[PDB]
Amino acid sequence: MQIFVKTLTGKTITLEVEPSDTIENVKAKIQDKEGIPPDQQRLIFAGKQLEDGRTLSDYNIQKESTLHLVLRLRG
Amino acid sequence: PLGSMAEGNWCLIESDPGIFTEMIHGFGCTGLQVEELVVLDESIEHLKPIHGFIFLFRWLKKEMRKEVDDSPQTCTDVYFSQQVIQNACASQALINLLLNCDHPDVDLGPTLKEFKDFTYDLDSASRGLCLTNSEKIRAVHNSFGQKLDEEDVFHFVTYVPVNDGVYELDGLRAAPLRLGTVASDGDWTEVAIKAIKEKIKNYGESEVRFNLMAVISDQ
Ligand SMILES: *NC[C@H](*)CC(=O)OC
Ligand code: NA
Repeated sequence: MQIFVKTLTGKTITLEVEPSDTIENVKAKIQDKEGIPPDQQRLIFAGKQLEDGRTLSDYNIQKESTLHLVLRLRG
Repeated sequence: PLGSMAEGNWCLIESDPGIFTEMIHGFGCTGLQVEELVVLDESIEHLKPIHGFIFLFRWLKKEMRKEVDDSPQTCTDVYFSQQVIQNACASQALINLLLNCDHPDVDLGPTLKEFKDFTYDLDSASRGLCLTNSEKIRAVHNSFGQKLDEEDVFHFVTYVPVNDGVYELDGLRAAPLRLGTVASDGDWTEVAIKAIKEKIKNYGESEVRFNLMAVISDQ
């Protein structure tokens, strides 16, 4: 299924995922597209920061859901 | 040359609003918290009054060629400390923000108050060395924890309104950058958000490594 991950600057990253994918698997896919390591990523759905060991379905994330990605970068 | 007298190492700080909140408290200041903007133009009426923004971006050498203001208000109105070492940027950005607050919800606390009182009439570069060598400030900073030339360093800067102007406080510079005049009935945040969008145009549409936070009254 497709999900959309939006960013601060308005970019949209589309991902092909399974409902049983973990958050960590999702972060890995984003690293494949965008080159950001999972440790620098926080994913947000409905205002909740999503934890690595849980699955999309635990969060009620469905076909064509939209999430946001915020960055945790050491400055 | 001033960096030669800088003592101790400073860690890098993750762009996390919980951490910047705890740093404000660790410095002794009360009344404020830090909230992350998830999208650059998201609705922020519920955040107001916003006391300042903290913006993180990957520093590009073209920043050196930025044209800056020669406005008199930059000299007369704004507190500014210039960095003497690179890794202090998170604390330097935050203290540049806080030392420009005058607001009934803000209490700097005795540490930052006396620091401001001591450094207020010093040159910005000396203000910076004083910050860098403060064991109290360095301790708080490090408890939460790279060549510019290679453009792989993430930098923290601060946006703050002072009087009728809005300022970008970037501690690599020798002075604040006055971005423009707000109001009398305008919204200062629009001037800051415009500047942040202008900086973002320095990059390709495939740069996504940014973070934006608002320093707001605690809730
Ligand atoms: N992230 C530590 C501070 C970085 C810096 O000063 O970049 C210019
Ligand atoms: Na106050």
